Amino acid sequence: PSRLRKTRKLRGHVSHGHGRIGKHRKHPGGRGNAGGMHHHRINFDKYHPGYFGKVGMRHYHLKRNQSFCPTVNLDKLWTLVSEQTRVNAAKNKTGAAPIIDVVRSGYYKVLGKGKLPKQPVIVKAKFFSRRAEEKIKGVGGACVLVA
Amino acid sequence: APSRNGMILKPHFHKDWQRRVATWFNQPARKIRRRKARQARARRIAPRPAAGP
Amino acid sequence: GVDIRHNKDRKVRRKEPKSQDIYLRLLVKLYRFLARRTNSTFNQVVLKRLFMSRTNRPPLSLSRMIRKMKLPGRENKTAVVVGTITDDVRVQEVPKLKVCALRVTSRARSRILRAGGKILTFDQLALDSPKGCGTVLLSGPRKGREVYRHFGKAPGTPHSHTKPYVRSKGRKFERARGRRASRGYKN
Amino acid sequence: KCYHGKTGRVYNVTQHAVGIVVNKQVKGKILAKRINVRIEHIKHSKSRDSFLKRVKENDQKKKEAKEKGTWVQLKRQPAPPREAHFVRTNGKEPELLEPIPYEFMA
Amino acid sequence: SAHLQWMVVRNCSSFLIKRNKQTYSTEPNNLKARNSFRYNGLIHRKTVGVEPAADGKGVVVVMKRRSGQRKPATSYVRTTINKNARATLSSIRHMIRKNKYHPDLRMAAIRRASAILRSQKPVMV
Amino acid sequence: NFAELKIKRLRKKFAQKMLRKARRKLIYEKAKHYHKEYRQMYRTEIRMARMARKAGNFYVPAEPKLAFVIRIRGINGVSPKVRKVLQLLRLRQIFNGTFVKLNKASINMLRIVEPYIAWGYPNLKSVNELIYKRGYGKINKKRIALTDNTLIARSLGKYNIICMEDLIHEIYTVGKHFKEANNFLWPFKLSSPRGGMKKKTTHFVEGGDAGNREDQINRLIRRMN
Amino acid sequence: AALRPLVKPKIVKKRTKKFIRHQSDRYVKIKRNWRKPRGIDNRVRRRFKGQILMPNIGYGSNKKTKHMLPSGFRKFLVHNVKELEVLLMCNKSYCAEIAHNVSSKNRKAIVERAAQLAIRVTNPNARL
RNA sequence: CCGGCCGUCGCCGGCAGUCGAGAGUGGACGGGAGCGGCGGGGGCGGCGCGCGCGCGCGCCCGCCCCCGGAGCCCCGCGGACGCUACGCCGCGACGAGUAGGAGGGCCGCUGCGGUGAGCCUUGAAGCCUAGGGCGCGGGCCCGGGUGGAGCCGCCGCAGGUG
RNA sequence: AGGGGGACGGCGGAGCGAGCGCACGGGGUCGGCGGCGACGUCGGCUACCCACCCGACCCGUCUUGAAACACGGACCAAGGA
Repeated sequence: PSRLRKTRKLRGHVSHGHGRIGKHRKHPGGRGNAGGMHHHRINFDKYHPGYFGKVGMRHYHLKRNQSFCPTVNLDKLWTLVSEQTRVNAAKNKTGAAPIIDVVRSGYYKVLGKGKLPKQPVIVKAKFFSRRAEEKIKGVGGACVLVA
Repeated sequence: APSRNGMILKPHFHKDWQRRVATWFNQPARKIRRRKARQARARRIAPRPAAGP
Repeated sequence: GVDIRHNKDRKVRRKEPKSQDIYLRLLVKLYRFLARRTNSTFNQVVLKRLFMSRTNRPPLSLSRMIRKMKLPGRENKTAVVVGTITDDVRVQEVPKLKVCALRVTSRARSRILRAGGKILTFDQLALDSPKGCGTVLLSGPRKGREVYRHFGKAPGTPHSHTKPYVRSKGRKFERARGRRASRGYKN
Repeated sequence: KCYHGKTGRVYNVTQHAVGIVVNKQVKGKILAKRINVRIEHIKHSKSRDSFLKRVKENDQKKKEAKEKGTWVQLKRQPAPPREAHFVRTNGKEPELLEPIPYEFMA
Repeated sequence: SAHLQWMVVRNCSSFLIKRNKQTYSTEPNNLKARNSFRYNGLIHRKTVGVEPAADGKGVVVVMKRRSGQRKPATSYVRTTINKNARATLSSIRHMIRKNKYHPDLRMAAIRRASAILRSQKPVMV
Repeated sequence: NFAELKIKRLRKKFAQKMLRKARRKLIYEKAKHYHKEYRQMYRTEIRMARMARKAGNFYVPAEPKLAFVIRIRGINGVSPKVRKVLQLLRLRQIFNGTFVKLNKASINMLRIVEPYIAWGYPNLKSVNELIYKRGYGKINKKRIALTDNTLIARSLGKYNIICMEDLIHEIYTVGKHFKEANNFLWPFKLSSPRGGMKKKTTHFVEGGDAGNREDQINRLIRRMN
Repeated sequence: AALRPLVKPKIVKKRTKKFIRHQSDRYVKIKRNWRKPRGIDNRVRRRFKGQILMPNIGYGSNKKTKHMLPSGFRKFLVHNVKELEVLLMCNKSYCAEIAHNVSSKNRKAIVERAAQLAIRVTNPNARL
């Protein structure tokens, strides 16, 4: 609404702010984010620690599909199957361990973070990580790859 | 003429960018039109499957 | 005319502050009476929080609640939250306890009732006990939101560790100069 | 030369030069700055040492109050106004004192 | 409940009228109109209204009944009263005091009924 | 039953009557003792004066412990040192007067605010009139009027200061609780003097009116009330 | 002796002798309505002595008698009978003011029924 | 400086009808059972007596009144104008202001969704007005004429709004 | 410690035995005091119309500085950011 703004209340006073000495001129100090190297040096280099220059390895075409490897930590691994499957530690047609197909659930690379339950499991994925498998094999599970 | 951020944006052709679209008030009318066209042709070729092949 | 200075006359910690929907407003109309007429500093603090804005009442994550209620000496006590309780998937162990919070998410409510605890709304709590009687009080972390990594010493100073505002994270965005002594200077 | 005379805590000790934390005055904030100084420019400051001595006497006096049961006054009541005392004048009647007439010594 | 359906209708203009720095409400089942809580007939389960009898003699006193759910068609019971002023006021004071209906309205009811009777009995004042 | 709770209520009420009578007895007796105290300590100085002068030597008193300080110059344009020193003495607007413990620290504190004050040695009548007539306590940061006595009793109970006469007694005979008993009193708000203020922007010894007087505050308070 | 108020206390206004606008008298493209002059040369804002006063919140009237008509009531504005009852019980400090827009055929009924209610009317006989 | 008044700020302010100007748990029995207390003053110093054992009066003692009322003449079953809790009340301290910031306007203009069994040819809007009054102000209400068909209050909503 | 004379907790190892008043220089005034005029005179800090006499530069804006011998402003309506 515009029945609440500042101006619809700052109507009487001679200028809506913007003082009377340095008046609200059109564009004092260049259009847009100009300067940068000449008189807004202070701001541009104490609020953006670097804006000028470049860093190498130009890469001429990055189809962002040869690097689509989303991940999931162990401490979030056990939430891909229902709670019921896990309910069975040794019971109701559940032997040593079930299998979780992380690619089937959408995640490729299984990272490692946090503390995983003491219950043997099988993980299927494309990419493991050193801790992500040291913990998995310490628990009593096993790791399996795909394409 | 900044104070905190450094983000720059496209919409400025000094000869106007106004002269391009605002009209999307079609949207409901266009939905009605396309839906009615599907009703029509699905009636015209009756027994053949809706989505065709 | 006295020589006092006036710039600190009015305390900005407002008294009857933003209170806009009738359920919370009515809770305030209830605990105001308790705050007036009961020496229980617990009610003072609870009412003082029923005013705060949501960015000042972050959601109490249930894993935090578990690992802060497990601590010794805190058995069979109602744990009270002024914010809200969002369940965690970092925790597998079914809960064990009894809460009292404004709003509780559906998943967390399912799991608490499965655990066999209870859910207490502030009216239930007040009628249960007119004051803090064996009640632990918590709060979700309030330095949690993102903008805190933006705040602080302005980045580009010699030893900030703050997050600037850039529109991606690519290699070409801010990492040019003032970042690597191969390009003029480093922070 | 900004730190010539200031005095502050010491926090690092190298071979033959110590670090020092001192308060530098700048525009209206006051900074707690840290520096290195070869030990030939520093020296102790009795300011704290006198306080430590009077601490020792305070604690000894407290112990002695424990022993005698009497609560003496602990340190540093500030300087009070003069007491009412008798000035004996046996010896003469006071000297008459009177202004010196002007004279010129160029 | 009695406070929920008060926080909902307190400034949502329903019978409310505000002008010349005053508030009044025109709902039936209401004693002295001004105050907008403890002085509704809609929001409370224990409400007593005092009306001038439509036939120009005595008052009519209506009470909400707890009997039956909130079905407005039959939840307000009406009792005519046509007596001398003193006996009429004694009867209303009875009906409230001895019933524990809503003690905090005894005198508001009494004053309104007496004002009704004054309004009715013909006079040059 | 009801007669018995009536008995207990009458017991409780008589308890307050009991207590109040004991209180008033104590107040009256302590006031009499303070009368005798002031008379003795006055006559003692006269006696010492006579005895020294007869001995043929000179008697010098102990120059006082208590002074009374009034601000006389305005609020506009003051220097910063004197600004904060007046803030510390907690005399702020024009024509405010407070009591002051005398010692080496306070003397030099008053010397740097030299021309803004008129200060001297109050006499016990000049303390009695001040506290009785324009003494307002400072309870809960909410100045109030010293009508009853329970106000003083409650706000100074820990120091055994329960009556008006005892409260004046510390201030005139500065005791080991004077600092709190005198933070208790609001600044005295004196009215502009009657008569005149012979030139006010000049030290007293210059024929003006500022600085040490040692007697004349006794004159000035009778007027500035 | 027609109608009396509940209490008729002496009212002491400071002055509502209308405030006028600085130079509402020289020209006529300026009207008497007040407007605080935000200027840098302006005598009235600058508060020179002997100048048109400004309004300051001190000039208010003590809240025990706001709107207290000098005849001894508070005003109130009425349209018809259904909105005249709302003053039955509270009829000793509030006088009806039938509005500019009623018509005779209803205004006579309003006045006559008010007289039954014993509520003094700020507008007794107006049209005929 | 003393007082009256408005407002702002403070009071963790008081109020679900102010258990203080230190006014001071209770519920039962048992035994043993009160010349009213709860063995703190020559403390000489927050805080220890003198209508005490005089309010009808309590299961046959209408009725532990369970309000034909505890006579709590410092009465939360229990409402005074009270409690439009965004309300009402009590105490104290202060009030300068361009640039600028903010809060509040039952201040204002036009249009919309609601709501006044609203007003209106027995006369709407506007216009004028040495007529009556309100508000500190923004402005508002009422009388008189003049005119000929429309307009306004309240909650929300929107703006090419002063 | 006894108990005569005596410091008495104690509230019983003694002191209520039951009201009325002044009051009151007592927690912000009341009279349980009276006088004059009323059908062409009374009332109207409002409430504005005219006239008087004691006391007081023309606004808006730059400016360190405005009444300025600095600049815009004849007057009214409507539009106007």
